[PDB]
Amino acid sequence: HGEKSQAAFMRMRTIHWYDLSWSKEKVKINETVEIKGKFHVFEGWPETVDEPDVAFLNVGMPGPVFIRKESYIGGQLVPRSVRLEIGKTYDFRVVLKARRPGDWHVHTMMNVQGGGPIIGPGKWITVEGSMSEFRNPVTTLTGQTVDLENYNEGNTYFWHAFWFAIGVAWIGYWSRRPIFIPRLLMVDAGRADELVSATDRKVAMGFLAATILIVVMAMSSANSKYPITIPLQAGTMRGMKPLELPAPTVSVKVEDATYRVPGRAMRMKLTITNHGNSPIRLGEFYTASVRFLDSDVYKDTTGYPEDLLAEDGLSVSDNSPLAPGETRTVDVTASDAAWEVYRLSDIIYDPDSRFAGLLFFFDATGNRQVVQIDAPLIPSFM
Amino acid sequence: HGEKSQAAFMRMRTIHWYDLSWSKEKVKINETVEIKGKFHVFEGWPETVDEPDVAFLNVGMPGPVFIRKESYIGGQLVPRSVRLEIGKTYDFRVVLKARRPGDWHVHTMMNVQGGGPIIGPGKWITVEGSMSEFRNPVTTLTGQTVDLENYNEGNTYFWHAFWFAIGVAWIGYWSRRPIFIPRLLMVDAGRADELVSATDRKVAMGFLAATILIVVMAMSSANSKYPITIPLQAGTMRGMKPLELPAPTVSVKVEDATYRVPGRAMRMKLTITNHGNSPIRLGEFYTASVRFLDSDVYKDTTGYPEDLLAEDGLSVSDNSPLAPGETRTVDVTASDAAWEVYRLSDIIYDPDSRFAGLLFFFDATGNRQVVQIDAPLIPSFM
Amino acid sequence: LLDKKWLTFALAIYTVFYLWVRWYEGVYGWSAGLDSFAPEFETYWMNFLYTEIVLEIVTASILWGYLWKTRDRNLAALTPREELRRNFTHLVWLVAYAWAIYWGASYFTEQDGTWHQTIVRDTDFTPSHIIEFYLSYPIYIITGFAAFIYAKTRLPFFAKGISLPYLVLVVGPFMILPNVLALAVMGTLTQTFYSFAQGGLGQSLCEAVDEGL
Ligand code: CUA
Ligand code: CUA
Ligand SMILES: [Cu+2]
Ligand SMILES: [Cu+2]
Ligand SMILES: [Zn+2]
Ligand SMILES: [Zn+2]
Ligand SMILES: [Zn+2]
Repeated sequence: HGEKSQAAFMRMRTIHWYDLSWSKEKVKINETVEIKGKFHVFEGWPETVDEPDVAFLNVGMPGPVFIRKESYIGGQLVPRSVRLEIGKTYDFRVVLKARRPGDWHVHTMMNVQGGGPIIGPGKWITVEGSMSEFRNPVTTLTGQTVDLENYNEGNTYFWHAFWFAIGVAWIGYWSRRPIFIPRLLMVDAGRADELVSATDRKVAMGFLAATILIVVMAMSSANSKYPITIPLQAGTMRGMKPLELPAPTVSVKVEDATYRVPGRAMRMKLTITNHGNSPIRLGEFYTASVRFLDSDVYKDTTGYPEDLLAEDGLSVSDNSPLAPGETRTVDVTASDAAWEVYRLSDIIYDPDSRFAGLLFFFDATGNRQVVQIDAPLIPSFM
Repeated sequence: HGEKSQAAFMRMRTIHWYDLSWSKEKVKINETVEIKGKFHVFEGWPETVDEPDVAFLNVGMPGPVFIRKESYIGGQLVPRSVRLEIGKTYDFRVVLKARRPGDWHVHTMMNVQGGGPIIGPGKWITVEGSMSEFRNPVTTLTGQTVDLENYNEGNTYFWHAFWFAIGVAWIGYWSRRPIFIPRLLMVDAGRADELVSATDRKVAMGFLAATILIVVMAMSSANSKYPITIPLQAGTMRGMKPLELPAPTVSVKVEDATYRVPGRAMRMKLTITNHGNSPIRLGEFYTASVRFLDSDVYKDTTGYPEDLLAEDGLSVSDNSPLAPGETRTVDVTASDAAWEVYRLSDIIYDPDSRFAGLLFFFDATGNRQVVQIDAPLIPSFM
Repeated sequence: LLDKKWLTFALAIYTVFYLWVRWYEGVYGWSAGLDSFAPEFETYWMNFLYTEIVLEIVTASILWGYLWKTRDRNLAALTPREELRRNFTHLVWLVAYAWAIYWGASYFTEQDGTWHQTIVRDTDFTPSHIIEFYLSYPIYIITGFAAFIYAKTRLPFFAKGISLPYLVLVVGPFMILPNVLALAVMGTLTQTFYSFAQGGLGQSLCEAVDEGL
């Protein structure tokens, strides 16, 4: 929710999410659900999106229907913003605790610095149970174990009510008397200054001194309990460990790529050329969270969101094994309602008709090669 | 035109252009001329020139005496801005169609983002024929083939005249009556409001309604014809393919480098040391578009602009073959009027007396090694 | 008698001069005016500069000098009959100003605008700079002053004063410079209008409105 309305080429050429997995589809309150995967920051990052020098690994949901217990880019826990580097692939892991009963479309998203929430695929997860069951316990370096759901709640309230009351008390003191039309006219013809006088100005400095007094008393009383406190921990984490990917064995070349307007399909003419040594076939074209597969070749088992998985969405003019050393040109068609439903079709309103995706190739014994393609994508109407 | 006046060191240490070639020196209206070559973004890019994160491959001419039909950096067509990367070398190719008869000094230039047009060498090309002969045909994805020279011209004109006339019509209507000194005085002593009244205010809303009406009618009439339209395509192209250069086999070291003030020559004391295995000689020093050659060693054939080519401009104290494994210190002098004509001599006014060039070495069978030098260049007056 | 085609001078004097200029650059824009480091620039274009600056200081000194001395000393008593003739000539000066501004602020300005798009500048002294800044602007400023002074020295109402809007109108250009407000004219018309109607209130102008017109 929130992708779809954002520019189709940003969605294509910004971050690619793959090897996504969700530990659970249905979950009880207080239970854990773990999201894993990889993302690539596209080498051809658009203009116009500040490079992800300060990015944040977020979660796309309707507020705290879950809470984020942990998050990890590379091996590292990531509660700050992190510097990601264009071109690199990373593995992430988000760990959610369930908090509100319902049906939630949970996404994994990146937050970028200068302009943009970069929203990955969303999967529906269901939380059963009562919100009154939810606990967020946390042990401090100070001994105590508290519940973050309610920690410091009453304190917060008290101080607010107390100070609010005093606010009222002060206006209340002055409003025993008549407030406007008499006081206004006294000021007018002739002098005011009959309107105020100690005992008024005693009360004035009563309040004034009492206020300063209570603040300092309260503060060094608050310092007395809670003598051990740190400042908010902040600051972008550099040195994110990227994934070391083997150099791919297939290389592809995109000669023209077109889409029908209106339509539900993108054609592209690829010259796939198989270096390395096992007969290779094309199994998937991933484009903007939308996955087009040739079921002749590959079948998702990870339960990828049903609306984004095009089971036999991908057709190759010739998808026989491509022998090692051999190179062929092939016409490929990615085709599925998702192309219209997730509005990739809206690329026609974009000021940069260029797409970008990942192709996944599979050899005989089922091990894979990931090449990335990008190219201009040109409309055809007639 | 427009180099010369720009800072001599900017010109030395910004972009190096070499292997320039021009397919023709004289050309008929509507004919093509193709510019090719290579450029290196200098590693020691000055301060003060924004790195070429957003640069544009332009052409240096007096307006559209030619039109740029095509431009290529690496393999890719480059109608947008492009991100070039410091240190790297690229090959470009501009393709020009002739449009205005005459003698044009065409340059190949870079347009950089934050301060600077980076102007390459300019070569004189002559166009013969009549401007009335020029055509710029283009076929749309919409069926129609149009001439860009005049496409939509009449339309533009109509709508401007029409609206312009209506503007006049409005002032016209009011100016049938006297305009200033009576209307001014009426306002003064006593009230105005005799000055205007329906039928005036009928015409007022006549115009007002007529205008909104014609705009919306016109718009959805313009939408009826031309139902297929895109937004301006824009946005910096990343991922420019740089050129894969073999590591050079010669390495040079610049110990002192001086120029006479005033003068036409720059001396430098190089320690050339020939790794790799064929007796090597020095054949050229390229500096700021100006190319200095040892004609005992190398001869331009590409027809490099005559004012920038110093045929035997370059003299080496000892330019015998430098044996492989051997290493020697040599005194080199680049000398030619071009040094004063293109104002490299104006380095004496620059806040950064450092030069930068390319040296070209040639072995016995005539294959070449390019090393780049830069160093401080110091004046000598006495 | 009344207001002559001494006006036709004012309109054609710029028109001819500036049309000669537009020809002159038209032929030497290309030829000399491209490469400033060629000696044909230091003759057809640089000499042009020195010539004009000198001619401007001179004509300015003569033109303002003239009028300030021929300032009408016995202004106190001169007829409404001429308080009109003069008011009209003043208006000719304003037409000359406005015309002069047109050329400077619209014509040669947006021309220089095109010139920048088509050649990278070799100097702060391009042809269109020699013409836009150091010919066009001084001219309309000189015209400006002339008018101002004429009014101050020739018409009561304007004498004993220094009109604000008019001063602002005339010196305003001195605080307009580029990289890397002239609406005052209104105030100054609403003035010159009143200036016209001292005896010339009558009217018309309140009489022959309440009748024919
Ligand atoms: Cu938000 Cu699915
Ligand atoms: Cu233009 Cu040399
Ligand atoms: Cu990617
Ligand atoms: Cu270089
Ligand atoms: Zn299931
Ligand atoms: Zn030649
Ligand atoms: Zn200018």
